Amino acid sequence: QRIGREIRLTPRYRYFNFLPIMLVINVINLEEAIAQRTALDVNETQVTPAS
Amino acid sequence: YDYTIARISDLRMKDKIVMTFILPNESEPHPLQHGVLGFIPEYLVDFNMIRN
Repeated sequence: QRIGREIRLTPRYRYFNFLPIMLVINVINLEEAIAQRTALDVNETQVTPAS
Repeated sequence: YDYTIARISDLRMKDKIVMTFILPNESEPHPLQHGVLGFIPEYLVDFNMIRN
C-alpha cells in the first residue's frame, strides 16, 4: 500500500579451487617473546654422575 | 474614523456585530495587525497509484 523507488543489485559469481596443495604456518607469543628476555637453551649433557 | 463593512452568509455569526482595529496600509507581520494569514503555496499532485 506504499509507493517508493527501489534500487536492486543481483550478483553472480563463484570461487573455485583447483590445486589440492595447502601450506599454512602459525605464529604465537610474539608479544610474549618480545616483552620477556630469552637466553639460550643449554643442556648440561650429564657428565655429572647421572649418566 | 474610517470603516469597512464585511458581510458573510455563515449561520453561527447570525445577529451579531464584531469589530476590531485593523491596519489597511501594511502587509508584513507587526504587533498592530489583528491577524495574519499564514500561507504557503501548494500545487496539485497528479499521478497513478495502483493501491488496494
